[PDB]
Amino acid sequence: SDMVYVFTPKGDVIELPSGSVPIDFSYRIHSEIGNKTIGAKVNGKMVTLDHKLRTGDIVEILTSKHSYGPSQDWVKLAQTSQAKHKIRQFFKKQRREENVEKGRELVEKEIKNLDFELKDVLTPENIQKVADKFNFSNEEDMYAAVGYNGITALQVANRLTEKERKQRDQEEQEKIVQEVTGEPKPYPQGRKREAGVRVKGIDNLLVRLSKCCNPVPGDDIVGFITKGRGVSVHREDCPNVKTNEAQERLIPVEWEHESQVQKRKEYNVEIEILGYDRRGLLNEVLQAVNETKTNISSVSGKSDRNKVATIHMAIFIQNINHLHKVVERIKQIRDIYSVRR
Amino acid sequence: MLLPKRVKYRREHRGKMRGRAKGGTEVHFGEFGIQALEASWITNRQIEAARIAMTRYMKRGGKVWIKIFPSKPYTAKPLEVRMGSGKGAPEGWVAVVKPGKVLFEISGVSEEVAREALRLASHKLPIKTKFVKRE
RNA sequence: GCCCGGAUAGCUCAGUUGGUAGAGCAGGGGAUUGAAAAUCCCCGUGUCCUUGGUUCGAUUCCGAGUCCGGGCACCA
Repeated sequence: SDMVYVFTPKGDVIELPSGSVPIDFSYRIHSEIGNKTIGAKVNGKMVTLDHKLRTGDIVEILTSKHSYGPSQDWVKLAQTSQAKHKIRQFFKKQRREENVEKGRELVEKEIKNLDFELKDVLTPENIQKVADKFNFSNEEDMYAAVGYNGITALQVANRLTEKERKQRDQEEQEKIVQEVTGEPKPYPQGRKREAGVRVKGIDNLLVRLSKCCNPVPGDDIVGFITKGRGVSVHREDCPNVKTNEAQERLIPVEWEHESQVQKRKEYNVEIEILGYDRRGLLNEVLQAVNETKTNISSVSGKSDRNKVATIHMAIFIQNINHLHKVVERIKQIRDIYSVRR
Repeated sequence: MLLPKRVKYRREHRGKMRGRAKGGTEVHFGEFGIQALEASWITNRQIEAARIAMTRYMKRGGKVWIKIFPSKPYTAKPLEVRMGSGKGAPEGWVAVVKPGKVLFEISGVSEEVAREALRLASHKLPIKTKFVKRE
């Protein structure tokens, strides 16, 4: 019935799962009983380690005092898995106990080419700064992390390199903004576009987004009948749309969020940001935009003499609900005076 | 660094600091100013630390109106060099400040700001200060 | 028995006390071939271990297993 109820040399009922050899009889009492077991005796006769116990048996143990130890033969002489998970650590804690040494030479190998290149700490505590995320429970694991690779280092060696200052590395990510020029190159050869600018209730008409100012749902958006080559959706309350000769060419059109599927991939939204210039500021404004669903195309930024920075975000955003929420995501620091577009 | 763009001479004599201020003796382009009460040199380093502490406290500055400017340069030798053998290379800059000289101003912000604003800049100058309103 | 963390693309590895997700390689897309390599470029291509859970989105926060990794206890 999945368990054996065996007896100890006193005569107490020892509740263990079924199929147990007398090696499994040891670890219910104490783990060092398994460290010192030689043989076994059940009911007068010695029994072999090849014997599997039955429910209701008195098991006497031939135990050395402190002299003897395990082998590789015992690692499959553990039938019951919960006692075998002790056996998964039993033969481990004498082999890995040796392998703290090969851990120690190779844990301290991987540090100084990645971490103690620049730290140079003696006596070291930076390798023991991973005593807060990993369940070390003592210093044995932090020194034998590679001796078994149950911790699987270059994860914990990357925890050594967790120091992410990244001021030049954001300028390296400003170079990513330099290298991303080529996202307009999928805007030859067509782009996946719906009827998104609904032209006065009439669909399927040639319109284009205005480069004077970007058509977004702030003020309403108006299509100007050009002489040709397209129709510009000039985003009313623009200085170009207000000074129009031939007002008949302006057409009241729709931004068309009313359809089945809204436009998932609107883009080209440039944002003017006037913030006060301090240190540790320009990276963090890029960091709130980081991990937010927003692609950055141009980082044009400068600060005056009086350190009120005039920076610009020619970025990508898709909805006015996506815009105005992210508009209230440049304001996490409160050093920034205002924001425009 | 408020650096002058092109100066007639790289190096000048160090001058003697006697007399009152010629001009800049009363705040008039703002309403809350700061006269110095003593006389020493003031560098671009002593204006950078001055001008930063102006706007960190105000959090929205109207204007600042930095009056003085580092006109006169100054030189020293490279270190561990025996005397003589040429006046050294120009190293920093000096704003020549007589006592009673209006240093900074505050444009249109309240007194309890301004009493605390020019306080936080007075500990970046080597000169005792006082608080002067517009008259 | 006890508690303490990881359960992330195909594979490596970034997201981390809350923005669903990257990057590398592999791999695929076709040009050209018997198909390869070479040359031309393109593309992420994810039960975030499940079960639940306070919800006006959770890979992370919480419990519950399971699982991995531990060091303490328990001598018949």
